[PDB]
Amino acid sequence: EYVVAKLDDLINWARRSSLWPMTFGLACCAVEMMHMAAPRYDMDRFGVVFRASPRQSDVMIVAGTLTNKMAPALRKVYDQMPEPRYVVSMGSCANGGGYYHYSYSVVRGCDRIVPVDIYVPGCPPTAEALLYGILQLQKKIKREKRL
Amino acid sequence: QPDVEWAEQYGGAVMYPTKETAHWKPPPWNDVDPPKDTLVSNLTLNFGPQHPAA
Ligand SMILES: NC(=O)c1ccc[n+]([C@@H]2O[C@H](COP(=O)([O-])OP(=O)(O)OC[C@H]3O[C@@H](n4cnc5c(N)ncnc54)[C@H](OP(=O)(O)O)[C@@H]3O)[C@@H](O)[C@H]2O)c1
Ligand code: SF4
Repeated sequence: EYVVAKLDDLINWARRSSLWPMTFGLACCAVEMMHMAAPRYDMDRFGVVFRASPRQSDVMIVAGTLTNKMAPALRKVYDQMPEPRYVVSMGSCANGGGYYHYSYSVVRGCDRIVPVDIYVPGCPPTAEALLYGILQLQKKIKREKRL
Repeated sequence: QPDVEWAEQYGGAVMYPTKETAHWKPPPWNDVDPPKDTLVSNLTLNFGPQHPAA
């Protein structure tokens, strides 16, 4: 009744505590994604530990432009993730092409390939604005399993 | 006198010939031809696409 309701929040507290990102070296957004590891604006053991390998991680951050050559590649990586998974599409390329969009190769918005939970709009995604991409992620995890 | 026709019977094969099996070939004079053929042993890798840390 009360113990059951608090135990579900305790499991959700583990995702609120720590989430491991994926080092998607996809574009210029990946350089600012490296700035999350940079000391001045840090999530290093604040709630983020870089390790790579899609099998171990909990959150994958799509960091830039995706093309038709990359659409089969990213899709199965998301499938290689453990079932409690979150996708953060960071940048205008990740939201529907920086420019592009009306281009031949670029797939529009990532959502055509892989579903996204948290959007970051910033081209040069400022590390200040990037910090929401992990903090809002933890805030969005509220309730899991009622019955 | 003995000729080449009698010498061909004593050639490298099976001495007495016949038998159920005659798949064996005379040995090469200075060991076998290189079995350079078969098995490329080329290992293919998909190292790139996304996140190789490199
Ligand atoms: N075996 C078969 O494949 C077969 C054969 C012949 C006919 N059919 C028909 O085809 C349909 C197949 O559907 P399905 O069985 O694949 O659906 P399902 O997997 O049972 O999914 C139904 C979803 O609706 C929610 N839901 C249903 N009743 C609920 C309730 N009383 N309270 C709260 N949430 C509820 C569930 O959410 P939660 O999980 O969060 O509760 C669940 O995610 C059936 O309706 C059946 O009539 C199926
Ligand atoms: S959104 Fe801007 S910074 Fe990010 S990959 Fe596209 S062009 Fe580069």
